[PDB]
Amino acid sequence: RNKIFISHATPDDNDFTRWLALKLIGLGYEVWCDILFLDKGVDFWSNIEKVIREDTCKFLLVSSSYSNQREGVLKELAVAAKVKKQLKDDKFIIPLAIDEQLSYDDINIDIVRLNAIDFKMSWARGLKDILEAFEKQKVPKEVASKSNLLYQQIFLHDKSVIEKEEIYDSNWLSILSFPEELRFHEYNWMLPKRFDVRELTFPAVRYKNYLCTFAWAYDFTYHLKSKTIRIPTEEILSGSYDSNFIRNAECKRLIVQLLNKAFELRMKDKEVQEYEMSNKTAYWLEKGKLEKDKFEKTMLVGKQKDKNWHFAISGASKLYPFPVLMISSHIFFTADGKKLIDSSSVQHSSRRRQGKNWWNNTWRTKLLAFIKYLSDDDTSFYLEMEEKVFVSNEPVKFKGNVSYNI
Amino acid sequence: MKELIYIEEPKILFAHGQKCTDARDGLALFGPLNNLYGIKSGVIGTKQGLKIFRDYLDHIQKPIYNSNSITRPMFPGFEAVFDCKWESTGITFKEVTNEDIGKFLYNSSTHKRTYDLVSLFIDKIISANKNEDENVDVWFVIVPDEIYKYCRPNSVLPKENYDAQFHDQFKARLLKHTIPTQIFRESTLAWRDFKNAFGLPIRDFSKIEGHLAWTISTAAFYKAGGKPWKLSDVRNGVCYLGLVYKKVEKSKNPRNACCAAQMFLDNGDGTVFKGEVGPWYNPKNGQYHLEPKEAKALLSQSLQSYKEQIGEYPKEVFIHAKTRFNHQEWDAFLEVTPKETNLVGVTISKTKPLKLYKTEGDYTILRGNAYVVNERSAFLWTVGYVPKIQTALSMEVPNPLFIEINKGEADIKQVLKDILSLTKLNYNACIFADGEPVTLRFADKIGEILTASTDIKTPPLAFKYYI
RNA sequence: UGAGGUAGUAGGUUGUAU
DNA sequence: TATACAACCTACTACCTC
Ligand SMILES: [Mg+2]
Repeated sequence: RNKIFISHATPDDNDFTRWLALKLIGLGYEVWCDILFLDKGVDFWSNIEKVIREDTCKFLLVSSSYSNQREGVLKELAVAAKVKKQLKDDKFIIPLAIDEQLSYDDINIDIVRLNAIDFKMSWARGLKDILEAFEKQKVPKEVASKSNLLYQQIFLHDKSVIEKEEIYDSNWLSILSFPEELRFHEYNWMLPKRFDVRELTFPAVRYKNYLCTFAWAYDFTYHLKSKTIRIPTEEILSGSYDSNFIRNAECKRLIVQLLNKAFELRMKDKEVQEYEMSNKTAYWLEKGKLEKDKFEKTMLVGKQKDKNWHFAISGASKLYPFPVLMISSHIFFTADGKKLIDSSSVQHSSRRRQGKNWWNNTWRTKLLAFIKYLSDDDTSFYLEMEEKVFVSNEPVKFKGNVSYNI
Repeated sequence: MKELIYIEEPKILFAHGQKCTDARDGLALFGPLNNLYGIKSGVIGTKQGLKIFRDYLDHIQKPIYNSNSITRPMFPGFEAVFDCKWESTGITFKEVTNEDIGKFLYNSSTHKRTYDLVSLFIDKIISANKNEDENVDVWFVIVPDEIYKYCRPNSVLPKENYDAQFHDQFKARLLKHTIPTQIFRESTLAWRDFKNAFGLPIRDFSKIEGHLAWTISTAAFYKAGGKPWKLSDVRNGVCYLGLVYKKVEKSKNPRNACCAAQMFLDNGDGTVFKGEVGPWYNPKNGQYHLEPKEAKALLSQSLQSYKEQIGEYPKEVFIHAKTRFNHQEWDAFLEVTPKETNLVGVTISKTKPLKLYKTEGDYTILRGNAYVVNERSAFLWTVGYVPKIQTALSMEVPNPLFIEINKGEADIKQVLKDILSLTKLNYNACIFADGEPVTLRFADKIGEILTASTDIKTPPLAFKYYI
C-alpha cells in the first residue's frame, strides 16, 4: 500500500487533477488516477475497485461542484469508506476543496464532517497543506535532488515578512538651531560690494545691491545701521514671507547656498585635502592623520595590495522637506599615503573592486565613524558664519513595522 | 525619528488562474498564460555561430541547476516550463561568411563600418522574409565579439543619418518589416571558450547558467508571441502612460524626441501594454518639455487608442516621467482631456541620496518600505531585500525612488502601489522585480531605438520589435 | 547587445544679479 | 556676454552580480 488515489469528475476536472498528479509524482510519491494510469482495453471498474481495496494508502477526493453528485465519484467514495472502516484509519479520505462555488451546506454529507484542504484561494498553498498532512501522517514515499528542490520551492514560494519593528540609520544630518536672522547689507561700496565674492573669510554672496550673510558687517574687515529687511530665519523657513524685494524660493536658495559655502569653508580650514569630481567635491583623510587609522575600531583607511584606499565624505545642504545635509560616501585610491592619481579609469575600477566586499554593516560603521570624527563636541558640531549653526553628528533614524529573520 | 510604511508585494497571474509574486516560481509551477505550439528559429552568422546556437539550444532542453537554488530557482527545461517546443530541428540557417564580415569590419570610420555590417546582416533577413517559403517566428542574429566590440560610438580601431550603435541601428532599419529579432553574442552562449588570461573565462556563468537559461527562454517565448504572465491587481479603467525624452544628437539640428509607453486593462481581463510612438519633437536644445500642440496630439492619440480598445474613456490617466511638467504643457494636456477623466502627472526620480542602513543586520532594507514625506511626496524602496530569496537585489545599499505627484490630486499610497505593481511587467528578463517602473524603462528602450534612424514614419506599437 | 544594479566621467537647460 | 550657484536633465563607459 503506497498509492495515492485521486478521484474526480473525469470530463470536467482534468486540469487540476493532472497538475496535482504530476506534482505529487515529481515529489517522490506514487499516485493513481484514471486519466494517467488506467490501461486501455481493461475492465476499468474492477481495476479501480481493486486499486482502492488493495493498493491505496491515502484517498484524495477532488470535491467541486461537478463531482459533488457524480455517480462514479460516489461509488469510489463508498468503496473508500468501506476500506477505511476495514483498515481502522481515520485519515484515509482527504477531500480537496478546489471550487469556491460549492457552498458548505451543499457538500454531500459523506465528506462534510471530514477536514478538507483549501485549494480555492491558491493551488500552491493547498499543495503545501497536502505535503504537511502527508508528512505528519507518515505516508510512504520513495524518492533524488530534484524532489528535494521541488519540495523546497513549494514550501518557500509563500515566504513573506514578519511584523517586527526595526530601526534604520540614514545619512541625513538634521539642523537644530538657525541664526537669529538673515542679514542683507546695502553697502554697494567697498570695492564694488566685495567684487571677489569668493575670498571672504565668512560666507556671503551678492544680491541685487546687497550682501546676504549671517555674519556682521564688521567681520569682513580683513578682506574689505543701514542693513535693511533683516528677515528672521524661523519665519522664512516656514515660507510665510513674500513681496517683490525677493521671492521666498530665492530666499531658500540663498540660505542653502550660504550653508553650502559655510560647510566648505569651515572644514576647508581643518587641514584636510579634498578630491575633485565631475560635479561635486569629496574630502578624504590622509594615512598619517589617524593613529592608527582605527577611529573607534572602524578601519578608516587601508590598502588593497600596495595602493592605499581612503574613505571620503561629500556633503551638500538641502531644505526639502526640512533643512538637513545629505552626505555621501566614496572610496579614493592613491599610490602613496598622501598623493593622487590622474588615471580615472584605474581609480574607478579599483574603487569598484574595493566596494564588492564591504556590505551594509561596514558602510554604516565607516560612515558613522567619519561623521563622529568630524564632530566638535559630545553630540554635534558647529559651523561659523560671529554666529554659529549646530549640526547634529547623529543621523536621523527611521522606524519600520516589518522585517525579516535572516 | 520617522515612520516607514510597507507596501504589500503585488501578484502576477499565471496559467490556471493562479497568482504568485515570483515570475520564475509561477512559470515553473503553473506555466505561461497562453499556448503557442512551437518556435521556429532563424539563425544568422558564421558556421561557428550556428554550432554555438545549436549547442545552446540542445543544452536548454535538459534541466539546468544553479549553485544556490534558494536564491535563483533552477531551470527545469524549456518544454517543462513553457509547454512548447523550441528545438534545433526547426532552424532555418542563413549563412554569413567570415570574408564578408571582414570586408567591412576592419575598414575605416565608425559610421560607415557599422552601416555596412548592419546592411550585410539585414539584407539576408529581408530576402529570407520576402523570397523564402519557410515561416520563421524569431530571427536570432549571432554576432561575433569583434563586431560587438568594434561597433560602438566611442570605439577606436586597434591601430589597424544613422547611429553608430550596431544594435540600435539594426533594430531601427528592421522596423518597416516587423521582424522580431533577438541579437545574441558568441561569448554569451559560448562563454566557456572565451578565456582571457590563463583559461579563466571573461564572463563566469558557472553558477548563473540557470538564470541565463531563464532569461533567454523568457525573451524567446515573449518575442515568439507568448504571454508569460500578467498583472493580477490592476485597477478599473485607469490608464498608465509614461514619457521619456531623448536626444536626436547631431542628426538634424538640436532636437529632443519624446516617446511614450501605455498600459491599461482590457475587457478580456488581460493587460494591454504597448507603446505610443511617433516621437514628438522639440527644437529647443536642453529643454525636455513638450510644446502645447504636440502635447495635445499625444494625449488625443492615447485617449483615442484607449477608446478604441475599450469602448469608453478612462476614469483617470496617470502620467509618469523623469522630468517635471510645466504649466503650459499641462494646460495643453487638460484642454484635450474630458471632464470625467482625471489627469494625474507623477514624477519618478532616482537622484535623491537617501540611504537607509540596518542598525544590526548585514543585509539591506526590506523592499517595499516607503517613506511618505507629505501628501504629494514619497520615497519608495523598489530595490532592496526580498524575504523569499535570501539575498538583496543590489550590491551596496540601494537607492530609493523619489516619487512626487507633480500635477493633479491622487492618493500617494495608491500611486506607490501602482508603481510597485508596474515594476513587475519586465518581459525582457526573468527576474523578481526591478527598481524602475516598466513603463519608463520600455519607453527608454523605444526612444533609444527610434532615435537611431530618421527614415521611420509609422513605427509599430508592439514591444517585440524593439526589446 | 541574456538581464539588472551601483558608480564614475562629460556636457546642457531654467531662474536669480552683475 | 561671462561670472557664480541652486535645481534639474541626458549621454557614455567600467564593474559586479543574477
Ligand atoms: Mg532583450
